[PDB]
Amino acid sequence: QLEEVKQASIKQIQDAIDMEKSQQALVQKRHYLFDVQRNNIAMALEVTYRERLHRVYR
Amino acid sequence: RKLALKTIDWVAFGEIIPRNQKAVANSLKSWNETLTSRLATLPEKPPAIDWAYYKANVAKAGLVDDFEKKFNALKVPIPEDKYTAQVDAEEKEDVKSCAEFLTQSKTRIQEYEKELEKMRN
Repeated sequence: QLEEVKQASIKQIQDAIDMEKSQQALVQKRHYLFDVQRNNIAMALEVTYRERLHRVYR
Repeated sequence: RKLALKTIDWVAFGEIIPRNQKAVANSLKSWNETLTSRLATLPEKPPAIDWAYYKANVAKAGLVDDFEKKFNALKVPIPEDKYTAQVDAEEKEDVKSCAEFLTQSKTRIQEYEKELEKMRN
């Protein structure tokens, strides 16, 4: 009697927990990525201006 | 422009699966770190010229002076964009990320919680 009830409880809260945790991640990671993606761009640009002043002046 | 302040949770970063980009993320991180190391170094300012010194001293002269005003006057564009669909290829995929999958995923989550209530009876 006792077994099947406890098996369903375990599986039930599991699919809950995992689904909300999976959800929380996809937002945050991607907000993540957006940080970086702009960054990786914009970085090289300033620099190129920067070094270019070097290069041409020399 | 200056620096962009985006903080990157690298944990979350690679993981993504909009599947045309998960591979890209793994590469893009490292592509980043190449760019990251590069910029972080580059010396911020180059020097400029003692025009007066060379003004005297270059005697195919007026060259330094011509150059002086013209160099002090000569200005510079700032390097183009390519790929900034990211700002947008974000937020819409973000609605997929968050809201669309979120809400559905919470809808799932609740049924198990309600049913763990039931299983508490």
